[PDB]
Amino acid sequence: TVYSLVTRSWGFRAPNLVVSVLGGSGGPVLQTWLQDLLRRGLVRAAQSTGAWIVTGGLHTGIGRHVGVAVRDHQTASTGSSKVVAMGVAPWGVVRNRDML
Amino acid sequence: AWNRVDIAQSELFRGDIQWRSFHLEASLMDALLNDRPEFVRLLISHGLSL
Repeated sequence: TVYSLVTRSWGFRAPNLVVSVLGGSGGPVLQTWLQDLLRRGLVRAAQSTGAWIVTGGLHTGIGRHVGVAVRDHQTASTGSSKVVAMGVAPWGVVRNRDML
Repeated sequence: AWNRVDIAQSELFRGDIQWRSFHLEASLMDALLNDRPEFVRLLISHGLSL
């Protein structure tokens, strides 16, 4: 029923590929070699094939560097289609869940 | 101030420096008082809120 929510009630197309990214040891700043790997390896692959990126949907850990990569790729590319980034996070660690 | 994007884009936004917000906002005020459309587009593109 969660997938039926995504493809019917919200309405997203089906993935041709699903890559789920893990990590988070180096805390605040990642090396730019790996930032080039995220921006020009993974985000333009998910732009080309049509794909999902499952990461933590927070501003901490890996999802910070992922969201920097997706926003930076939307700067320097005109393909007229967004990159479907989907984020999961536990309800307890949410900052401002009171407004929901 | 030198009106040279090709230095600032290619040496100061590679990702080595985690830039804070008011570091960008002061430079954007310098880019709005003078006439530099290219730096305005470059600084708004890095996730700033007006």
